[PDB]
Amino acid sequence: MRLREWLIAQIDSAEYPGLSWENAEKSMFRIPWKHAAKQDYRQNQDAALFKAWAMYKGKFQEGRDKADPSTWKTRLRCALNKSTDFQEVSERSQLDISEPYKVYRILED
DNA sequence: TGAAGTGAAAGT
DNA sequence: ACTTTCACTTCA
Repeated sequence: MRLREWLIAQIDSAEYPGLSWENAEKSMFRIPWKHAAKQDYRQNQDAALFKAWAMYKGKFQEGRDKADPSTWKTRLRCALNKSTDFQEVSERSQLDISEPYKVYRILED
């Protein structure tokens, strides 16, 4: 699975709290984006999606690899921003709240 | 304060 | 088809 299909599956699964569809037609989604220095940040919940992508691509096995959620986060961020399959919609990305999240559009084709 | 984050560019 | 690295900035 490429990143677009993989993330579609992760959003649909509802297994990551706050990683969910922004609108009814499922063209837009929210991705939780909590700053890791915050009190209430928990890696097991807040870094789990980034972790999953790293493991899905073989870029982290618990054992060979230092577990660095900051490098998991940047990897997904750079992947999202570089691919023509996605577009960040900063207008509805709400980063000032308690469960802050970014919004992305998924481009079809 | 030092950790965590970033876009841009260089990278495989 | 994404990934890694840089200087520099932003965060709590």
